[PDB]
Amino acid sequence: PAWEKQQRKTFTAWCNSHLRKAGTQIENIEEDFRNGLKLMLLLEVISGERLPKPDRGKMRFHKIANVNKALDYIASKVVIGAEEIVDGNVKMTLGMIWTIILRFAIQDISVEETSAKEGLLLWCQRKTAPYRNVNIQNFHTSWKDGLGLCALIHRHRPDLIDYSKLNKDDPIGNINLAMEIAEKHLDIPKMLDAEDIVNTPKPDERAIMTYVSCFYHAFA
Repeated sequence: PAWEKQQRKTFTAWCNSHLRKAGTQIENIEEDFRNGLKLMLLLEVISGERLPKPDRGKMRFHKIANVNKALDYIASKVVIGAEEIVDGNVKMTLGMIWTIILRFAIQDISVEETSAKEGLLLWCQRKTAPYRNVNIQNFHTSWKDGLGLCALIHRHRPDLIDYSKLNKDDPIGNINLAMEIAEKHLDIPKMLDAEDIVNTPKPDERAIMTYVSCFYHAFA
């Protein structure tokens, strides 16, 4: 049930990490993409392609037309109705944004003949190989104690963190410490809530994949 809250936080932070490059931000993902304008902008920033010109009209049919420019573009890149987005359907909006994250942050990742989600997982497993207290098997329970994230940072930037000093006792601090370092030194905004991750039996993998993908791109 806490999945919506986790996706809202993380997907909003991810969107904002890109929209800032176009001079704007969103705040409330359940309403701020209704008119399609910032959704089109997001797609342009992350794809590097131009979309058709937006319609700044205020009525429903103007919004449908903008949202279609976005959905039709997405459909051209990936192997839902505009009304769902224009009507502020929360589940469908989060689903649409996951589609975008998966396509533009994750799909093109390729490591050892392994692509997309599976490729990002293999990369994480390769980079955390040296750490005996880490066992990445998935994008949920494997990341709960914060050591995985800390290890990703240490593997590339041992100047930024003393990994030996860490252990499983303080998962909340482990997660926050990684996020603080990433924000301060890797230009990666904080996209998770440490409390939610630790206190949920199975954290939301879409949220975790989103954040972890930012580390992949920072270090590539």
